[PDB]
Amino acid sequence: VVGGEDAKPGQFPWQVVLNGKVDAFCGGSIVNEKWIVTAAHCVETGVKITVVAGEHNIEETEHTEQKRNVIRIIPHHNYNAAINKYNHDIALLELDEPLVLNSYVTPICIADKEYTNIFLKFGSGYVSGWGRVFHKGASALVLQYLRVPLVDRATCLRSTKFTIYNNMFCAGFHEGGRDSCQGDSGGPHVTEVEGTSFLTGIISWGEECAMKGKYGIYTKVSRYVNWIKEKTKLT
Amino acid sequence: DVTCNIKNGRCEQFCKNSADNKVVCSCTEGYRLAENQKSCEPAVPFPCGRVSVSQ
Ligand SMILES: Cc1ncn(-c2ccc(C(=O)N[C@@H]3[C@H]4CC[C@@H]3N(c3ncc(Cl)c5c(N)noc35)C4)c(Cl)c2)n1
Ligand code: NA
Repeated sequence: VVGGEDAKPGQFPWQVVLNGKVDAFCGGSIVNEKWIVTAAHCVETGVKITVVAGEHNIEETEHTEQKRNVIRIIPHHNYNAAINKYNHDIALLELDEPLVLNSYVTPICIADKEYTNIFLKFGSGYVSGWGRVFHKGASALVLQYLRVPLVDRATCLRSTKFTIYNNMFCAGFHEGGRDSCQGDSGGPHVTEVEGTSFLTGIISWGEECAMKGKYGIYTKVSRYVNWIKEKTKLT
Repeated sequence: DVTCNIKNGRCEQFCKNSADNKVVCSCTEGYRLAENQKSCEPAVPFPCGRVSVSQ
C-alpha cells in the first residue's frame, strides 16, 4: 500500500499474509476458522503456502500470530490462468488446523449478493496489506491501510489499455499517491457498516502503483458470495 | 415513510420489506437482532467484522 498508514494491532483482524519462497507475496482474508479467501493468481502454481493470521509486523515474532499450512486450494471454477490471469480472480484456502478466533484473529463478514453490492455502492472501502510502500519500493513491515473511493467505470476504462469486466471495479485517487501495490493482491477491500466490516472486494491488480491517472483494480465479491458460503460452510 | 430504500429501513445491517408498510431487519452470522428491532448485537464471542482490541 502506497500512501497508507500503519494499522494498530487488531485493527484489521481478518487480514492474513501469505508467505512462500518470498514473504508477504500476497494477502488474504479470514472467512472462518478453517478458510481464507484470496486472489487466484496468488496461488496458481500450487506450491506450498503458509498463512499467518494475527500478524502485525512481519519482521518481528510476536504473540498473536497463528501460522497454518494450506491443505487445499480452490480456485473459482471459472478461473483460467491460461486465458486471463485476472478474471474470476478469487480462491479459497483450506487450513490444516483451525485458527483460534480472538480479538486479533476474527473473520470478515460476508453479506448476501444484494447487500455486498449495496455496500460497494457506498463508495468508500478500506484496503490493507504488507505490499510495497512505493512503486518498485520496499515491502511494508507493519500492516498498512488506506481508505479508497470507488471510481466511476468510464474513468477507469480510459485509465488502462487492458479490459475491465463488470466483475471488477476500480478504486483510488485521480491525483495518485495512494493505492494498493504489489504484495497486497489477495487481501481485503472492506466496507464499514455501522461498525461492522463487510468484504466488498479482493485486491487484484494494477499497472504502476499510485501513479497519477492509474487506479487499483479489484474483484467484486458480490458475484462470488454464494460460492464462498457454499465452499467454506463448516456445519 | 418506512421502507428498506429509505435509510435502510433504519436497520443496522439488512432490511426486508414486510406486510402493512413495515420492515423486518436482520443481521449477519454471529449477531442477533436486538430488542429495538433494528440493531445487531453480538451472539458469539468473536463476531465477524468487529474491531475488539483497544484502538
Ligand atoms: C491482461 C491483463 N489484465 C491485467 N493485466 C496486468 C498487466 C500488468 C500488470 C503489472 O505488471 N503490474 C505491475 C507489477 C509491479 C507493479 C504493478 N503491479 C501491481 N500488482 C498488484 C497491485 Cl494490487 C497493484 C496496483 N494497485 N498497482 O500495481 C499493482 C505488479 C498486472 Cl499486475 C496485471 N494484464
Ligand atoms: Na510479527
